[PDB]
Amino acid sequence: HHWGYGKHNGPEHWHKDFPIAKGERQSPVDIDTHTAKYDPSLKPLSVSYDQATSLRILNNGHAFNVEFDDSQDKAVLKGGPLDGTYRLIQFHFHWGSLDGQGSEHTVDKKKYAAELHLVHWNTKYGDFGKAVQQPDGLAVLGIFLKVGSAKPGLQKVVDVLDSIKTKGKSADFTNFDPRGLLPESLDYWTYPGSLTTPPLLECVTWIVLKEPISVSSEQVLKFRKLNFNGEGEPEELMVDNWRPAQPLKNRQIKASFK
Ligand SMILES: C[C@H](CCC(=O)O)[C@H]1CC[C@H]2[C@@H]3[C@H](O)C[C@@H]4C[C@H](O)CC[C@]4(C)[C@H]3C[C@H](O)[C@]12C
Ligand SMILES: [Zn+2]
Repeated sequence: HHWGYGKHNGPEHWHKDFPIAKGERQSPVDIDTHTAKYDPSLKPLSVSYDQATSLRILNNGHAFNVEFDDSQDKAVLKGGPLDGTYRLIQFHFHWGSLDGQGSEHTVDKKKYAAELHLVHWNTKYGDFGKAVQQPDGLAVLGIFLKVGSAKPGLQKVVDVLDSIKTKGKSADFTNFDPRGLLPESLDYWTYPGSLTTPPLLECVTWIVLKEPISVSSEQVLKFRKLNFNGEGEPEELMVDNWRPAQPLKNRQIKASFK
């Protein structure tokens, strides 16, 4: 509960408060592209974000979260491996102190500079709190970031970060369109897993896009100016807020594409 990403409270320590950390379907994992099985029965993903209603952006001490109004079916994910309708509740990123690390999932052991998680919950469970207690409660759409050209749809996020530098700060963040964070292709890998921070609950259908988005060095540098700490405290830069790959155990990663 004082968990974090430091030497003394980072991922190797989490199991002491959250024993599920050593569970059978933990995330992230390495995606071995040459052992993932193409599944021609997997449907295309349906990302319906046209009516998304963003509300606020919050530094929670672990990442920054863009929150959405999820009291109606406004922005939803369907199709792919999913049965039913999953409502977008928030997105956040994980990133590194250096461009060669920061992603949680890896691809043939390659780490990307960051990873975007769009978090959705299965509406058949009524609310998010109930959903997280179900093995099929959440669908997280994971998108890799590499450093290159700027991502124009990211800039509105980058520019508000100065206003939420420290833990517990929030800012109004309305009318943000998450479609601007998607790559061209929706080809994906999918497997059953978990939340990647405590409480580490095993309630996630992971959908990880094959195609990374590119962001500029200036954009990711701005992520790295955030703070894990609260206002006025000694500065601890919010960097390397990622959990490393966990054992795949008895799971197969499926690919939507050959
Ligand atoms: C811990 C997990 C993020 C794991 C990850 O880094 O991918 C996140 C994703 C969605 C989060 C939840 C949702 O955003 C809704 C709630 C937001 C509140 O600010 C905290 C509780 C709240 C219930 C969150 C708890 C926790 O931070 C959740 C469950
Ligand atoms: Zn995450």
